Parts: sequence; C-alpha cells; structure tokens
Amino acid sequence: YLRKFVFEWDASEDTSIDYNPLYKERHQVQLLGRGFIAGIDLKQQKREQSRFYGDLMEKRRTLEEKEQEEARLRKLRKKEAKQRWDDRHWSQKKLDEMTDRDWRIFREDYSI
Amino acid sequence: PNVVFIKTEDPDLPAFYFDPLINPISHREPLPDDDEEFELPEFVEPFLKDTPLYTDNTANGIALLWAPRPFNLRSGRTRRALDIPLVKNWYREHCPAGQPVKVRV
Amino acid sequence: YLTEHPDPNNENIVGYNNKKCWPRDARMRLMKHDVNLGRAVFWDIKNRLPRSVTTVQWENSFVSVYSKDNPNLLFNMCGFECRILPKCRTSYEEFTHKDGVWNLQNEVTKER
Amino acid sequence: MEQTLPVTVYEMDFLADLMDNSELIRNVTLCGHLHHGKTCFVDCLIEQTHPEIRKRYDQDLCYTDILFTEQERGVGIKSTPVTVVLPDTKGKSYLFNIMDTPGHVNFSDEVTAGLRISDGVVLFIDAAEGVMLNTERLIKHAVQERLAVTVCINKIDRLILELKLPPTDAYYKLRHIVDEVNGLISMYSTDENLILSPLLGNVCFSSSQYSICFTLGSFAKIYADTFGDINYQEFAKRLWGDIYFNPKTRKFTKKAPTSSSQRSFVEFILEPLYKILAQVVGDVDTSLPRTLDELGIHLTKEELKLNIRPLLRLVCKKFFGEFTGFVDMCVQHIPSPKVGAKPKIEHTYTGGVDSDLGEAMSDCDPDGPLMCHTTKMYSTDDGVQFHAFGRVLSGTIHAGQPVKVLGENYTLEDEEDSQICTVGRLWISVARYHIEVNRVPAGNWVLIEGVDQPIVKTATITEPRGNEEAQIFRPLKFNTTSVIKIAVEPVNPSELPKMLDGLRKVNKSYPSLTTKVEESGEHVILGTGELYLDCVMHDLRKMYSEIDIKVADPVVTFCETVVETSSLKCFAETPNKKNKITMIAEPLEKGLAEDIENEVVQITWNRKKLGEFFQTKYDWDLLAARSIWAFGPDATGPNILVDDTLPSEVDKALLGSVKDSIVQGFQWGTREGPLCDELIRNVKFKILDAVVAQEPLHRGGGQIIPTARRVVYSAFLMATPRLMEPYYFVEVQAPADCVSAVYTVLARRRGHVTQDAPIPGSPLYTIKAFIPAIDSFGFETDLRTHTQGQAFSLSVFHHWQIVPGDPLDKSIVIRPLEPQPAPHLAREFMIKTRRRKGLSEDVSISKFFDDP
Repeated sequence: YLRKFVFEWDASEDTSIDYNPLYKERHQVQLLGRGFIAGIDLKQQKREQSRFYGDLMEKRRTLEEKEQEEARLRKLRKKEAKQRWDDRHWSQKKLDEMTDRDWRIFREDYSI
Repeated sequence: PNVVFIKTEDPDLPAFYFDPLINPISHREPLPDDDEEFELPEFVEPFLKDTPLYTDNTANGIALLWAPRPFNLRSGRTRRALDIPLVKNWYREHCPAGQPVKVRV
Repeated sequence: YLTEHPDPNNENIVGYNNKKCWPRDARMRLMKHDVNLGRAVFWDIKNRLPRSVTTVQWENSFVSVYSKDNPNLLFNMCGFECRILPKCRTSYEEFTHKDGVWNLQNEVTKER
Repeated sequence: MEQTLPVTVYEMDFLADLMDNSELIRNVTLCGHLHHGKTCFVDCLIEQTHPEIRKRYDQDLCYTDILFTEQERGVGIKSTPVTVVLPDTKGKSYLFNIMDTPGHVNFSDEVTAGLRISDGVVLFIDAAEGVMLNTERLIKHAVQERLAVTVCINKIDRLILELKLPPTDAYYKLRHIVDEVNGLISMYSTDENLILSPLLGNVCFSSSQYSICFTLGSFAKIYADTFGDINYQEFAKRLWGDIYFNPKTRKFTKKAPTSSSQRSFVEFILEPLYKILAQVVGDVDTSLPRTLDELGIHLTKEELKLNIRPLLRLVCKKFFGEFTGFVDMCVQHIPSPKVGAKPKIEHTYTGGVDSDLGEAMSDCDPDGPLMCHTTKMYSTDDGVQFHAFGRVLSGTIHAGQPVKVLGENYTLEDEEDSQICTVGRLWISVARYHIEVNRVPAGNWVLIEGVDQPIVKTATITEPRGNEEAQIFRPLKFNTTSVIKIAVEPVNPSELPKMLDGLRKVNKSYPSLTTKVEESGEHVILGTGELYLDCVMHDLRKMYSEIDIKVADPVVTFCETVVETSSLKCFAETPNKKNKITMIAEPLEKGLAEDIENEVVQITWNRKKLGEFFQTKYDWDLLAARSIWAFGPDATGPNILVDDTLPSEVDKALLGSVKDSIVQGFQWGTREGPLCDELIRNVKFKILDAVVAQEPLHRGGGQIIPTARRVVYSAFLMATPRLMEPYYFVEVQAPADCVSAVYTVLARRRGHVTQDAPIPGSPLYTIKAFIPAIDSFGFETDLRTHTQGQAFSLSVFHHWQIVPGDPLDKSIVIRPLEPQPAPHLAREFMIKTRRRKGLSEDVSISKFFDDP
C-alpha cells in the first residue's frame, strides 16, 4: 500500500520465503493413505505419512476386514523379508551363498 | 469436482466393494399394493443376468481410468525417446516440504 | 474557474505538478478540492497577466495547497526545496535537533 | 423467417408450429450446485437434437457457457437459454425452453432471473457429493417462487467408476439423496403435495459425461422394447422402493425372498448398469462383443478402437438412446404455460389475478393484449447493443412493432418510467445460434431488440394505446444480498465517460449488480463475492469499456443498529419552527427483522391481521400492534415505525395528514443512517409526540421529511449505536484429513465452525462455518492453497452480526495502515467508511439536535 560463468544458481533467487504459517507449512497431500509422491522411496513415504487413515481403518474396519488386512500384510511382509534375506550384503552373503554378483559387490564395495 | 476414486489395495477384495474410506451411510414411498395382479412374462429377466458383476481385471480398468495421461489411453501414436520427459511431472508439482535451498531453486 | 474551464471528468489531476523529491506522504496530496483550488489560483494569476507582455506556463510553475486535507506546504525557492509542516498538524511526535530542519516559531510568543 | 441455420433432427417450421400451441411448451430452469453437470446435460440434449454437433473425445464440449470468461474459468457465469424440440417416450415432440443457470452460489441472482420466466425447475444433484449448499438454497428459492420441482441425480457413474460402491449401497445413496431433498422441500414448503420420488417420475438418474439418462418409465420402456409383452408403466411403478422380485412366481412383493435377493431397482436397473460399465472399462477386448450382442448394440471396428471414456459414451448413447426420461419428467410434472400461468400471475404480477388484465394473462392466449416480461439483458458480441430476454405472457410480440416498455418504477399514478420503443427483431434463443422469427406467441421466450434503452434490470413490455390499467411485474427478489463493495476509477480520467458507459452496461448484464456514485464522487460496485466481482470487472475491462481501470481493495457494506433505548426522548422541529416531532428508538425483538425480511409480515395486510400477528407472536400491546406505520426503508424493511401518541394529546386525523411525509422521512433516514451512511437495521422507532401545524402550507413537502430524518438520526444516535458486519456462511467439501487444517484457516479469519459432518456414502466431509465477509477476502484461496487444492469452499451471505467494537468511541487511536484488534474494530469500520463516503471525520451525538 506504499563476466562470470555461474554453473549453480544463487540462493537469493529462491522464492517461497513466506511469513504466513498457512503457506510455510503446507499440509501435504494424503491421497486416502494409498497414493504416494513419485520417485521417493515407498517405504519412507509409508513411514513418514500422517497415519490418520490408518487410525480411520482401525476404527471403522470390522473384525473380518481386520483379519483380511492382517493376512494380506502378513503375506506381503513375508515376501519383503524373503527379498531382504535374499538381498544379503556381499560380505553378509554366506561364503557358500556368495555368487559372482555377490563376489563383485564384495570386491567393489570394499576399500581393497 | 473432487475425484473421489478409492484406490484398491487388496486384489482379493471384490471390485465393487464398500471400502472403509467411504463414510458409511446411515440408513433411515407411494408403493403399489402387493395384492395387485402385476405379472412378469417368462421372457423377461435382468438385461445382463448371466454377465458377472465384476471380473478379475475390472478394478485394474477402473484404476486405468484415473491413471496419468500416458496410461489413460489404450491406443496412441508412438513418440520419440527425446519427446518423452520422464521427470516433467516431478518439477511440475510442488517441491517437497523438507528440502535444501539449492533443490528448491 | 470551473465556469470558465469546466472539468466534468475530474481531469484537473492528470497534469498537476508535484515535488517527487519528497516521499508520498510528504508531497502534496491531490485531493479534488485542493487540485481545483490550485488550478483556480493559477488560472486567476495567469488571467491577471496579458499574454503578449508575459506568459506563465503551468508546466514550469508549481502550486501547493495546505488545508484540512494537506498538512505539508511545499515550495522551491533559490534552489531550496522547503516543506513546512505545522506543529499542531500531523506531527504527534517528540522532535530532536536535525541539521536540515528549521524550527519556526511565532515572534510574539516565541513558541515553535 | 428464412436464414442459415445448423442441421437439426427436426425442422424450423415444426419448431415455429410448436410455439403456437401453448399446451406443448415447457419452460424449464436447469439449476443446481456448482459443477453438477447441468451444462453437460444441455450439451447432451443439443448433441441429440443436432447431428452435426459432436462432443470432443478429450474436452467436454459445452454448447452453453459461450462467454470467453466462462470458457477460461470453466464455471458457468450467465444463464443460457436454449429452445429445442425433444421427443417424449411415446414419441410426441414437445417444445422445451431450458434456461441453463450457473451453479456457483455467487451468481445465484442469475438463477433468479431464470426462475421468473420459467414454470418448472430441474435441480441437478451430484450422485457422489449429494445435496450441497446451493442445492438447498435453490430448493428454498424455487419452492418459495411457486414453481414445480423435479430432480435429476446426475453423475451416477461416479457411484460406479469412482466410489466403486456395491449396487445396493448405490441404491442406498440415491435413496438417501432423495429423502434429504424431500425433507428440505417439506421444511421450506408447508404443503406436502409435492413429494419427490422416482416412483412418481419426479426423479431421473443421469450421467451427462457418458450420456446415461433414464427414469423408471424410460428404462421400463427399454425392457418393453426388448421384451414386448411387458407393460412399461406398471413395471416402472414396481421398479423402485424396496420392492423385491420373486422369479419363481414372477411377482413383486414387499417381503424379501431368500433373505439375499436385491430390490427391484438393484436387480433390474442398477446391476445391469454396473455390468455394462464394468464390461466396457474392465473386459473390453476380451468380453465386450458378447455383452454388446446381448444388448443389441452393434459397434464398428473403428468405434471399438476408441478410448474407454468415448466408448462408454457411445455404448450408453446406443443403449439408452434419447433423453426421453427427462422429457417425461418435465412433461408430466412441469406445467405448461397454459396450465402454469395462474400461479405465475398470482406471484409476480403486481395487480394480482383478480384484476381484469390478470384474468386476461391467466389464459396465456396468443391472441390477447401484449404483456411480455423480460428479465435478462444479453449483450451482443460487439458489446454495443443489448437484447432484452424474457417470456411472453399474453398477446403476441411482432418484429417492427411499437411497444410501451415499463420500468421498475412505473405505476398507474406515475407513468413517467415508461417509453415507447420500436422492436427491431425477434430471435428464438438457442445457445450458440439464434433463429430469427417474425413473431412469438404467448408462452415463449424471446430476445426483443430495440427495447434495451429504457430498462436497466427488469422490463414490462406491453402494447401502446391500450392496457391503460397495465401494471409492472414485481422486480426480481434475489436469493442473497450483494455486499462486497469495490470502488472503481479510470487510470486516465480523460476517458472517464467510457467507463461510465461500461458501468451502465454491466448494470444491465448482472441482475443483482448495484453501481452508484457516493458523495465523494467515487464509483461504487456491489457484488456477491470475489469471483462475481472478478467476472464483473473482466466484463467492464474487456467487453464494454476497453480502458484501463483501477480497482480499490474490496470492502463490505456495514449496517447500523442500536442495542438499547434512547437515553432521552429526542425531538426536532421544522425549519418553520413548527411541527415538533418527538421520537425514541429501541431495538427489535429477536427474529422480528428476519420475519419482516422473509415476508412473514407485510404492511399490505389489513390492520386486523397485522395487529393480531404482532400481538400473538411477539406479545405486543393492542395499541402498539395497531399503531405500526411502515416497515423500514423499503417494502418489508427491517425497521419499524410506530406512533405512541395518545389521541388525547395529538389529533390522529391531523397526524394522518403528515403521515405520508413522516413515513417518507423515516424510510429515507433508515436507508441512509447517521453513522457511516449505511442501512439502519433492526431498530424500532416510536413517535412519542407530534405537534402538527393546522394550515396545509406550513406542513408537508420539504418541511417534515428532513425534520423526520433529523429526529430519526437523533433517536438512533442517543440510543447506543452499533455496526453490523455481514457474516457469510461457508461450506467446505474437504477430505477427512484436511478437516483439521480447515479449522486452522478459519482460526486466522475470525471463522466459527458450526459443524463438520461427513458426506454419507462419500469419503469427504462438509465443514460449515460462519466467517465475516470483511475477513473472507482470499479465504477461498488461502484454504485451497494450504490444503494443496483438496479443500474447496463456497461462501454466501448469511446474516448481520454486531461488530465487537463501539463505533462512537473517540478515545480509540487508529494507525492509518494497521489491522486493528477486535475490541475497537467497529471504531475502525465507522470512521474509514465515513472517509470513503466523503462525510465528516466523525459524527457527534448532538449533531442533528436543536439545542446546539
């Protein structure tokens, strides 16, 4: 009411320096607890999500629905644990379980 | 209008299923008298009574309805590998809340 | 003035000379009545002078009005841009001694 | 006439022939909430009746919403009339006049313009969102305008492709929507004759995106076509309402067999629809041909290669065919101009049905006296000339015919607000093209040309040298009140006249717009919201006046009131030093002003009934209930003028001589008000004493009107004055998680959340709130930005609430540019407005008195 070849941008060119709390801390999207932002790790997004919809399901789901979801989560976690157990670190890989890719990972990941 | 498409997580569940996300509806008519002589001919049945209500690949199609543009289609024209920006939608959206100053710029 | 130079569109403000050196709250505020009065005064002065003898251009002149709407009285004299602000008018503050400020006081009462 | 027109299924001669017969005409207003599918439904009808016009595979073509601003925003802004010839279920073609109204609440006034020239209302309700704020407001307004009401439950496909509800749950959702609409109607209408239920045919289920329009009768006729032996009317009677079907006995019974069979609606209607949609969207390549053959629909190879949405639209167009269910619904339940003329005259015509001309118009005869009534003003593409749009109630309007146009102030005693104009041309108004016609009989909509000059908002077209007792139609009563006030000036004052012209034009384009000039020479525009004023200013900048215009920040129009009686009996004499009037002012009872505004009480009533009402509902004294003079500034104004002068002290006959002058002064004073020149609201004025000069020449006229205004001002000021902010009602459709965040936004704008109930059958919640209008600027933007766009809000004027501060508090110091704290907001709102109006710096309590 009142030269220089710069490869990286300058920090003064930044925007989004707001004073309104409604605009600084913007409430992220919770796509019904089932949609995730692209690129980011799915497990990280699951861990850091607001967990509001998990409470909503645990409050609204019937006993049979709870059993169904528990069984599905059991199977999915079993598959994930199999993948993790299979994905043993090259050194962690058992002597006999060290394949050619595991030996290459042990040779490359080590400092020697 | 807010698309209220409920994404299905459990494939075993029926395609047309009352997901807990949907708010349950609190239940509670000049009807004709039952004693009347209305009869339905034997040739008459529901239009697709034999047709199953849902199939194993029905929820997949309903999900494909609301997919991003390259997946909303079923027929299309081939594009150059140059012409496809794999990460254009990434910076077209809002920057993630916790990020350093250089990535925001 | 408006009988001789009518202004149905209130266009008298478009060409009003004002001292841009001072800040906006320090300049003359182009109120409708103040602008009309300044134009009327300049018009009367110009009419008092025959055009062949001498001419008083509006673009090279400057009229400043002090009234209930304008607290600052501005004038340029001998290279000095002076702006008088009365004490009882839009001061409401304790004043120190600044070099560029002249403390004008009434002679008969010696009051600033 | 003869001109170039687009290819259509019917013929223009048939359309003109249908206009003569008033028994085959339906005047229909398609109203509803924002983005509920009205425009897409009209587009589907146009595609049905225009073979050459086809909707794009990607972009939902909108035949209505022709404005550039409408196209860019995507929000309907102005009502679009469309006259078509639609086939019924039996095949009988009916003439349909459809006024596609905008769904946004800010443009609710537009819908009012479409409700004056219509006999029936079709309310479009989203099958997913259900009943929203604008649907309730439009139901109240329609049933209060004495209009037939039907419902189209649009976007049923959202129940199938978005919510993925089970068919029984979809039936439950539809039944709940119908029940809620019925409850709203019964709440706003004393009569219970107009119960809405799909059994009666009042309700049609539609999906304008995929062209799935059907009622029970139409879909039962589909069954009759595929199986000839069944009678469709009885089947449609049996299709809805928890009536189960037994295929062992082939009979419909209220008792459910097998305890697992679905209702008739679910088994026969909903489940086949689900199967069709699921086969198209899920099993297209593997199992679509079999179901297409079972339904008798044959699609070409090029047609089967379409994407899923175009394929759904094509399949459902081939299956359901024409929108005959909509035609049934609007033919059986919406009166024709012949049938529906009597309620329209009884409600809108000022002279009433009892008058001779009212009886003449009750027949809607083409060969009668001309009584056309236009409520819209449509600007041409160039924006220079305006066409007055409205229905012809009697007689017949002819092109090139002399006409008497009556304005809103035209009366029999004062006929000055009337002008003789020559009609230029007549058009039947389809959306994107106009059919020039030589004449238009009674009961049809017309774009009269050449009559725009003497009218701003509302017109009464009649014939000259006749109808010497003709009166005007009542001006449009508006659903909401225009509050948001913006000052407008030109960038270059040299081009001031152009803007002025533009103002006139916008005053014609927007029915509720109010443009004036205050005492300070400031041009003032009143609107209903920020989107409404945005559209108004876009029109003012681009369509009408092409000049650059500066717009002040938006402020609201405050009201003035009192909270306790006057300290002393105020008084004033005339400049003649005679005719002393002594008055006091007191606040009204709770809800009395609401009763006056909502037409619950009218000064047009006789003394007996008005006194009885004021004595029983508000327990007034008989003398106090019979001494009431006038209601506020306008007709049914929130203020009340009473005289407590006992006949012993003041002659009632003498006071009645100056009664008109005193009432005029009261009305003017209440319209202006002494605080900041704003409407005085909810104040009772009592005339304690009245001396009156006996000679007529020393009273009346300019002596007693200003004296009455002065004494009203003094009585208002001595009584403790207060300001009323306008409080808007806000409905937010937000996801479950975002509800909390919504509160945060309303925390920063003095917003009070009244309720946060969820939407049954939908994963969203409707947060209702009461936000100050002065604090509502940018609230919609703040809410949508803070919640990443997932929360949407619509604000509409709700009431007037007293500002916390005290306006007459000279002790308060106010910095020029600072958001003042609440305890003295009124003090900020009074002086600053006083500066905007151009009045003095401050008002004194004894300014209008006689002692000082």
